[PDB]
Amino acid sequence: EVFNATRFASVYAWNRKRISNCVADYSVLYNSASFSTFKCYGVSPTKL
Amino acid sequence: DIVMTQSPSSLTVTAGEKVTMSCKSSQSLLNSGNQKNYLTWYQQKVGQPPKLLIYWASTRDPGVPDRFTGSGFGTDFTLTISSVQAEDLAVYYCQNDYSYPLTFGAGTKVEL
Amino acid sequence: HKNNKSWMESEFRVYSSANNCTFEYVSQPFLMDKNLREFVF
Amino acid sequence: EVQLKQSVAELVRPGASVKVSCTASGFNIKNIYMHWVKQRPEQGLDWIGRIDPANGNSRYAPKFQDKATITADTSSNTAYLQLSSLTSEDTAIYYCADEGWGFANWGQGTLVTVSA
Ligand SMILES: *[C@@H]1O[C@H](CO)[C@@H](O)[C@H](O)[C@H]1NC(C)=O
Repeated sequence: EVFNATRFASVYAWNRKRISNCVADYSVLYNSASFSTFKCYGVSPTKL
Repeated sequence: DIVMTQSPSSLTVTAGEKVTMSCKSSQSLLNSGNQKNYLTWYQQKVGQPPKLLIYWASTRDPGVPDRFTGSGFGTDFTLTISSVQAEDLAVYYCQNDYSYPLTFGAGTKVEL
Repeated sequence: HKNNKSWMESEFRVYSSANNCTFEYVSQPFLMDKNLREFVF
Repeated sequence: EVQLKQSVAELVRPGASVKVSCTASGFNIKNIYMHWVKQRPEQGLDWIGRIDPANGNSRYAPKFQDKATITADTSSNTAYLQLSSLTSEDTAIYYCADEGWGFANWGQGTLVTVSA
C-alpha cells in the first residue's frame, strides 16, 4: 500500500513510517518489474 | 558456464568522441517477472579493483554517470560512450548474473 | 454525545507526552461482557 | 560508507595452505553472503565461488571445484579463504564482494605469490 499510494509524500516532507509486528514479504518486490533502481547499501537484497 | 566474448582489440579514439563496443552474451540471459537482463557492466582502472558501471544492463550507478545506457534483449549488450574522459580511460567488464556459474569477459581497453 | 446517547471517548488524556514510542498492540476487547473478572500480569 | 578491508597479502610456499580474511565496516556479515574473486594478471577476470555465513554450502566455479575452499565466520566481521596446491598460475589479485546486482565492493587486492 505504500508502493501503491496514489500520491506519494513530498521529497522534503518524506513520510516516515515505523512498521513491526508483521511479516515482510520481499518476494513481491523482486517479482515486480516496475522498479528501475534497486540499489541496496549494507545488506544483500537476496537475504532480505 | 557461459562463454562471454568482448571486443578483442583496443579502440583508439579521440577525446570527446563516441565509442562502439559490445560483448555478445549467449544463453539469452533473461529472468521471469523482471525483464531487466542480469548482465552488469564494470569499470576497472590500473591500480584499484573494478566498480559497477551498469547493473541490470540499464541502471546508471552514482558517480561519473555519463550515459552508459545499454539496449539489449539478452543476446547482445552495448556500452557506447558519447564522450570519453580521464575516468573513462579504463577497461570495461561485462558479467552474467542470471546463471549461477558466472564468468567475466576478456576486457576492452579504451584510451583517449 | 447526544446523537450516540452514550459517553463516547473524546480524546486521549491519559498521558501528557508520548515520546519514544516503540510498541503497539490491538485485539478484541476482554473487559466488557455481576460477573467476576480476574487478571494476572 | 561501506568498505571491504581484506588482509594484506603474504608470501606463501607451494604445497601449503593460505587463509585470507576480508573485513567489513558499517554492517555485519550475517546479512552478507560475500563472493570471492581472483583476477589473473594480463588475463580475463574469473570468479572463484560463493559462500554464506550460516549454512555456507559453498559452490565454486567448475575450474576451482575441490581446489579453493572458502569458509565464512559467523562473528568477528571476517570470512576466510583457503587455498591448496598453489602454482605459478595461482599468482593473481584477489577481491571481495557484496553480492549485489554486481560485486558492489571489492578488496584492495592481495597478490598470493608462490616462490622460493
Ligand atoms: C503495488 O506495488 C507492488 C510493488 O511491490 C506491485 O507489485 C503491485 O502490482 C502494485 N499494485 C497494483 C494494484 O498495481
